[PDB]
Amino acid sequence: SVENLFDTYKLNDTITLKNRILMAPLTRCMADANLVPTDDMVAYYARRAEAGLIISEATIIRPDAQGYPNTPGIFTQAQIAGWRKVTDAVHANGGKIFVQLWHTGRVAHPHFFGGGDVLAPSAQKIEGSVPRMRELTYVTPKAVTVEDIQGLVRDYAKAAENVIEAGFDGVEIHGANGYLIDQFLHHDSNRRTDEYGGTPVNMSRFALEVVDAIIARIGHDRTGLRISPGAYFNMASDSRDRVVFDYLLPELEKRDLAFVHIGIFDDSIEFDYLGGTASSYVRAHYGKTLVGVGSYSAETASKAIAEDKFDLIAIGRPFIANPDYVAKVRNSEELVAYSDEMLASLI
Ligand SMILES: Cc1cc2nc3c(=O)[nH]c(=O)nc-3n(C[C@H](O)[C@H](O)[C@H](O)COP(=O)(O)O)c2cc1C
Ligand SMILES: Cc1ccc(O)cc1
Ligand SMILES: Cc1ccc(O)cc1
Ligand SMILES: Cc1ccc(O)cc1
Ligand SMILES: Cc1ccc(O)cc1
Ligand SMILES: Cc1ccc(O)cc1
Ligand SMILES: Cc1ccc(O)cc1
Repeated sequence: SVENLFDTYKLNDTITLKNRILMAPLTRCMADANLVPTDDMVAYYARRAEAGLIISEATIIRPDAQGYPNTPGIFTQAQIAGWRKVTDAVHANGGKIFVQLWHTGRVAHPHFFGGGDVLAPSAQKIEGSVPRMRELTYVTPKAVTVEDIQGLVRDYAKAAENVIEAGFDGVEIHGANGYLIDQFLHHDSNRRTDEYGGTPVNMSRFALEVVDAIIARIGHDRTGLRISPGAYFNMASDSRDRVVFDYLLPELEKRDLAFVHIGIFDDSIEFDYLGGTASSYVRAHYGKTLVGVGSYSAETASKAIAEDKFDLIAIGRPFIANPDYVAKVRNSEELVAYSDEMLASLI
């Protein structure tokens, strides 16, 4: 039985979720070429509004954030208007939705923004090329200056202000999976020797500046953050990264966020440097609402939540395979298994 998944969950004084099930953020690359959400995306999200909370696909904050084709933005008026169609439709169906705000950092590709500079904490190139694209080889990033950093914080904040007009309930800051914010938090990507590098305090500075700037625009109750304390998504591991997160997590607790959300693919994996699973590490170092994710079934998520391992469950691949995920779980019905072939269709 997975009855506890259907518990009402009060995130805070501003937001109460009708159940504990989140739709995980899932990049689909189906926006129009000007990165405006389509009416097909409106339908896609609307039919998943039985989720207690939808986290949108990663949504870019400005042009040099783009690393994959046709990923939506939220920096133009047209993009804002497209998103407002999405959020209105979700709300009309009794749902709630946060936008996931993205900058890909060194994982951006200049093909998408007219040959400009790829930006990152340090000039450390990742291996390879953009998935499902013809020969878009990753390039050496420019190490951002302090002025670049100030502009990036400004642009995260502006994107968050835009979320109000776009009608979202809030923002999940994409601090995970080796993208820009996560690049500051890990030693592979952050080799800086200024006030943004070296020490746990310095390496956490960019993340906390973005969190605080966004809180200043939309409030702590409407602000969540995804993190990846481990590596292994466009990120080489480093035994020193854990102490960054040991510092960051209590600092985040001070902000009384809507939630912290782990960004991994299989939470059954034990990470050497975290002394165990990602969720158990975060749970040991962070005492507020926590969203677990990664290869959970409704049954294993329910048990984890009953065991106080985390509070909310994000479901990704099954939500692609099963738009009616929540109803099927509610009715104890068979779920279709996900396959990558499903990514070709937006349903
Ligand atoms: C096709 C695909 C796209 C994804 N896009 C995002 C994304 O935009 N932002 C994000 O933080 N995670 C992204 N993820 C990670 C998922 O949010 C989730 O953490 C992962 O799929 C594990 O959960 P699951 O086992 O329930 O699918 C993506 C995963 C997949 C498979
Ligand atoms: C779903 C997807 C994600 C990335 C990409 O480059 C292409 C397709
Ligand atoms: C002007 C300036 C400010 C900070 C810094 O780290 C370098 C230069
Ligand atoms: C993000 C947001 C949405 C509504 C609102 O009233 C304030 C902020
Ligand atoms: C394709 C993708 C995009 C973002 C992310 O965090 C994970 C996977
Ligand atoms: C009044 C208010 C409440 C929540 C919030 O995020 C912003 C403003
Ligand atoms: C990043 C990714 C994409 C597809 C997939 O099936 C797993 C992981």
